[PDB]
Amino acid sequence: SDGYVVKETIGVGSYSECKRCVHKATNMEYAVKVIDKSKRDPSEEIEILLRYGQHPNIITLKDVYDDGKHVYLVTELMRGGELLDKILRQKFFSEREASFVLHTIGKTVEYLHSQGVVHRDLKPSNILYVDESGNPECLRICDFGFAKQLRAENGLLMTPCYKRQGYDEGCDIWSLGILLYTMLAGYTPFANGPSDTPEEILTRIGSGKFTLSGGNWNTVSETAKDLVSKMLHVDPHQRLTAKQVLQHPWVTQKDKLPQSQLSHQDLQLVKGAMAATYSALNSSK
Amino acid sequence: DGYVVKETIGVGSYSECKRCVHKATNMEYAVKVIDKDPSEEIEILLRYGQHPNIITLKDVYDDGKHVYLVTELMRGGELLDKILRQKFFSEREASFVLHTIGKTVEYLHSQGVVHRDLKPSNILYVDESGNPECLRICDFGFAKQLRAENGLLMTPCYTKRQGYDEGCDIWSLGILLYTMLAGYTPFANGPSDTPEEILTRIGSGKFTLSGGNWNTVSETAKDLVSKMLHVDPHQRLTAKQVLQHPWVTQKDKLPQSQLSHQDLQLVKGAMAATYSALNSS
Ligand SMILES: [Cl-]
Ligand code: NA
Ligand code: NA
Ligand code: NA
Repeated sequence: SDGYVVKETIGVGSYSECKRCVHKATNMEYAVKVIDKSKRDPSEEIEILLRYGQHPNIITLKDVYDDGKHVYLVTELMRGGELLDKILRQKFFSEREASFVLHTIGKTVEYLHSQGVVHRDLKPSNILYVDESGNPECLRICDFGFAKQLRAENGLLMTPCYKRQGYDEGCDIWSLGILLYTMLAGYTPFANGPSDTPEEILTRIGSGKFTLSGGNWNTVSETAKDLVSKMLHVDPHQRLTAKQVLQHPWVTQKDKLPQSQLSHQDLQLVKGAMAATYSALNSSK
Repeated sequence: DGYVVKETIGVGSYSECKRCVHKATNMEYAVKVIDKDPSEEIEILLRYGQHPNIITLKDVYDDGKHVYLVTELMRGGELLDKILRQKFFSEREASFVLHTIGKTVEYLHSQGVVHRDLKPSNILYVDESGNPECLRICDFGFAKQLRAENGLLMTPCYTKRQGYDEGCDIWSLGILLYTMLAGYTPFANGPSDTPEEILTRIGSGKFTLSGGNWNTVSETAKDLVSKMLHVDPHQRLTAKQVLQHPWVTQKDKLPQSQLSHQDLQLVKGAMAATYSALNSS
């Protein structure tokens, strides 16, 4: 407030608005998440970011303010925009580059799960690039407002080390699964565009069925299909763990992966179908 | 100063503990005065200090020269004072002590924390009742949190030095167990034992589990002690395995007769000499 000048708005949720701000002292660009305390308690979000925000692929918390009415999360500015914008447009993209994306993200989720943290909102729009390079190491997971830290009755933090978290972890993997599905197919598994109704989408999701043939799937590697189908398994307690995903041949034997560009559908269609899919899911939640 | 400092309770080669009284609420606390890096100690206490059996951190001050750790006052004094004197004590009560402590260690280990200084004088009672739930683990100045190269906290699960370090925590539990059962320490006879006598005994990996009192101690307790004190550190039990031992899980089968013990000052003296020998090495 006294040390940042607020610029344009980047995005905006029902409890918070993210905007671009500039540090006065050093004149460097950052992002501030402005949260209305009198509507939400970001308490767990702030703790998680302070504790695990040092992980290279988790957005970094750089300053926290609480003038009383609002809470201000200052973080690194994601200049590279969202994942999908990148991989569906500017950037050369084959199974090889996709495996790196999954590996970077899946590795960060595996770390989080091991610490007893579930994200619960791993939609593609929450995965951003810190810069315009499109390099895997530049990926950041960016919105921990639904994230939950596993706790004992008396508040004690706990690790899976020491059925709701197995259900919650499965949700993080399912999200990874549809992102994977999209990167490979160039379309989303349960929606055809932004105008799909919750009815169409939830029926498809409920059936536990999705296409792994036709279109790109006709040239996509058999082991990628194997992996996607185990990440998207209908019974949440039968999906792979993050660890098992990282141990899949599609992730570990990258030199065997095809290196030809992947076909994809219009970017606005794909992001639209993706938003409709998570809107449908929030509905039944 | 929101506290008024009273008498001194104890000392340490890097600290001095005294009883103080909170001014605002007029309640009694304990302050540890440290001569300035309690950094890793403070982090651990803030993070895990909510565990019922870990001392609770209530306030932290740093005027520059000294650091002030305000914690709960341990009115029950040290473990051994209690169980060797002013408390009825059989294998049943011993199993409760191990269970309370071993449970708190198992939690710590799972979080990537090793204590490294689990001597009986670091285990206190919050009050004079001698109840198990009143046990507190109290000094984390050697404790170490498992971390990645980039500072990331890590648990043993995600992730040979920690298996070695955990084995040291279990070994300490083992000699405490040994003492509660035998009424004397396994590697020293009194406060006058030399580091050479003690380390030779420890090094041999041998100790008495027969004759004398041992003839009336339960077989399963002997079995457990011998696996906690195993000479090869990577062959001792994990904390988890200790809590899964029949001596800990089938308490209704334990004997309930008072345990023989030696003079209290002799035992605490031999215990101090034992850890003094170990710090030396
Ligand atoms: Cl694509
Ligand atoms: Na980071
Ligand atoms: Na979809
Ligand atoms: Na506590």
